[PDB]
Amino acid sequence: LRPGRIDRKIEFPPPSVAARAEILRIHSRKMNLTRGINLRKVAEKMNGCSG
Amino acid sequence: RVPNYEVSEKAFLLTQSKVSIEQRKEAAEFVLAKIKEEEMAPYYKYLCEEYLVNNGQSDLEHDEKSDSLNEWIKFDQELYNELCKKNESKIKELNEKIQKLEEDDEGELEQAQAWINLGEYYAQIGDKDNAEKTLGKSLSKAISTGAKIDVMLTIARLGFFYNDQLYVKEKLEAVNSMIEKGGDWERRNRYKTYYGIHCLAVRNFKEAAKLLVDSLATFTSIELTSYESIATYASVTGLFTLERTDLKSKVIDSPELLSLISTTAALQSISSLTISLYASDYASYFPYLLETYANVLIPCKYLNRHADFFVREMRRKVYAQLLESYKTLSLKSMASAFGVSVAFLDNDLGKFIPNKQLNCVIDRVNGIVETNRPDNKNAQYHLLVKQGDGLLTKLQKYGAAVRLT
Amino acid sequence: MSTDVAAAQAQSKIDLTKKKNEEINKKSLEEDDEFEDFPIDTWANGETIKSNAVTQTNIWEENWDDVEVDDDFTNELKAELDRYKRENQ
Repeated sequence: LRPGRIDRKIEFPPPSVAARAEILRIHSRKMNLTRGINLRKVAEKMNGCSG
Repeated sequence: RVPNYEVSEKAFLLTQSKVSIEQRKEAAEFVLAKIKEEEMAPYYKYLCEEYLVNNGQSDLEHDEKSDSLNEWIKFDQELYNELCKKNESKIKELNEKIQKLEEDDEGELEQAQAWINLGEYYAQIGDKDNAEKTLGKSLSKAISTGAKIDVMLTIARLGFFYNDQLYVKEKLEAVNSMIEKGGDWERRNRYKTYYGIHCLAVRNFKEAAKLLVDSLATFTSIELTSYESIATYASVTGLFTLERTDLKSKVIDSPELLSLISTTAALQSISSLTISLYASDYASYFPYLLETYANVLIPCKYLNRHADFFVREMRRKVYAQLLESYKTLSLKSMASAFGVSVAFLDNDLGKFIPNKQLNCVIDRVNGIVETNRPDNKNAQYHLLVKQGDGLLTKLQKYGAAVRLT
Repeated sequence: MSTDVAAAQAQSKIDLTKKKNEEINKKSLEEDDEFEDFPIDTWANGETIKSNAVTQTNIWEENWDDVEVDDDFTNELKAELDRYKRENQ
């Protein structure tokens, strides 16, 4: 963790509701849906904590 | 995006002499307004050419003559100001911005995407050639499979917009290979709805139908016509292709159709024609037919040209279904049920006998209609010799050319 | 109008001396000109310019609907003509 050893420390939070909708759409690009399914509402319902 | 399909529907009606004056000019206002607004002014040069001696034909780039009823063909200096104004601002901005994305140091994210950005502007204004060139550059360089299919759909749409089918035809055949490479069930669905439309333009309802049932459940509209429109299109294809029981499953008991109801003039009439075929109602079959010609086939941009083929087929279908069920009928009996006269019936029947769908002789002495059935093993025999004869032609002609070499 | 290299395009056909023979000899029956003689004389039909090419030489397959030129007006008139008698009985 000392400098001159490393050069970068990237931090990742878990998803936000906006971030969530994107992550969900990637998994959805590979399977079926039906009209009238809002990816937004499933982001709200999901409390999640992992992608 | 969304503006491109909706303008072209209305513009096609401007060409038609089959729609009422009222309707034609309801459309003509919508056209002119959204071309001036969104800068579809390069396409407007095409469209004057397309109206030209049907209705529209007084122009400041084509034929001078007073048999025009349309003023929405005619140029304006207001239109010419609009062209120039919008073109110069947007273009100027977008060329210098794009160039820098490709300039700076990154060729897999930024350079690929910038070419999409040129492509949106060409696709917006309806210049086909220069949209095909830019978007070629994106495809050529290496990117996601999903993006590769998606970009390619836009090019296909430009053909659909111009009302030129050979252009579409070239595009979706290429896309079709890339579908299993991405493994995307989402963009297989979006592929299906596109292919639906391509099959629809040319005469081939058989493939149209398989895809159109699929397009009711799933599609999210991406430069394609409403789901009201697609629902209507599914109904029409449904009657043509499928027998009584499959008509029942796929159309009538469709959760999709049931849940969209009848909210437009064209859907209202078509759903009525499906039910009456199924119910062995015959009185209301001929009235419903006249209404679907006016209000479904004509306002289409794909079944306005297949109108003649379609109306001839359903007429043949209804007569067929009654005969298939009945060994004997009277001309008077059959004619009461349909609501036409006896004389009017006899004509339409005797027209369709040599076309071998109806399979019935008709006596004039007693007025009985006997129903023969020579189709069976004998039927399959005529088909085989005929297709085999053709195959033989192919074998000799390809063969002889090569043997010479 | 050429695409790629000319190597692929020499590999997909080299013109035959046999074809040279066929073409000129046939031309004796074709008179002085009979390649463009008929569409020169008839002026390619005496009709409106329009914008479709699905009347003759359609892209889609030819199905017979040349029989009736419009059987939709006809079916309308037939239905309406019975309509009267029926109703007024």
